Amino acid sequence: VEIEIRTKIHPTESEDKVLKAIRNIFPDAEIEISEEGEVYGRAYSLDRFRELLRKQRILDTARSEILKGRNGKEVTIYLNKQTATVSRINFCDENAVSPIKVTFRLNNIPFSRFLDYIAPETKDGRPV
Amino acid sequence: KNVEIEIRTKIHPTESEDKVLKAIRNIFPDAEIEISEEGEVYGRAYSLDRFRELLRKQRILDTARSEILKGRNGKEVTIYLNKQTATVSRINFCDENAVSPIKVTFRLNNIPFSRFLDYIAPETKDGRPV
Repeated sequence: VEIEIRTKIHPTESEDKVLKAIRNIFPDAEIEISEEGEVYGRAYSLDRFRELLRKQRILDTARSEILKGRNGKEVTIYLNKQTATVSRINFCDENAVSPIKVTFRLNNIPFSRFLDYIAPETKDGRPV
Repeated sequence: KNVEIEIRTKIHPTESEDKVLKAIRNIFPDAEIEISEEGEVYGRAYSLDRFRELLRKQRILDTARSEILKGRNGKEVTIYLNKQTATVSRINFCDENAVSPIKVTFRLNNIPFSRFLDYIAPETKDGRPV
C-alpha cells in the first residue's frame, strides 16, 4: 500500500498548519510544495489513520466511503482538512473548502483485504 | 451623510489571521476588524479610495458596475470579493461558496444608489465625480 496525498495551500493559508493537519493523520509523510501552493505527499503507515477511525467510532462511514472511492487497484477518499488540524477525520466531497485528497495504491493485497484492515465490519474481529 | 461599509468572512483553522486581515485591508486600508472565538470576521470601513483606485488600475468597471447592480437590495448593496486574490489586492467578484470570500455590504444612508454606482463603477470611460 502506497499513500499518495494531494491538496493545496491557498494564499491565505499557513504552510505549517496544513502540513500538520496532514501529519496528524499520516505522521511519516514527506511533503513537497510547489511555488503555487500545490501539495504533493507520500506516506506509508496506516497505524494512526486506523487508530483514529476506531477512537472516533466511524468505521461505518469509513467502510462505505472506501467502497465508493474504489476504482481498480486504487482507492481515493477525501478528508476535511480543517477538522484534521485537531486530528479529527471527516469524509467530505472533492469540492470542499480545499480538502486532503488521499489516494491509496494497493500493490499486492486484494481490495477486500484492505477494506477489513482499515474499516472492518463492526468494531470486531479484525485482521492485522 | 455616509456610506457604511460592512465586512464579513471567516478564518478557518488552516488559515492565517494575519494574511486574512491584510487581504481585507488591501481593499479597505482603514478597516476596523474583530474576530469572534470561532473565526467569524466582522469589519467596518469608510474610505472607498482604495476600492475605486483598484477597480480602475485593473480596468474592471464593467464587471464592477454590473455586479453592484446585481447585488442591490434597495439601500444595501452586497458583493463578494475573492479573499485569496485580495492578498495581492487584486479585485475579483465571486459567489458565496468560494473555497470563504469577503462579503462586503455597503449601507447607503443618505446617498442615492444610482449616484453610488457612477461613483464606484461609472459607464464606459465616462464622467468621474469626487
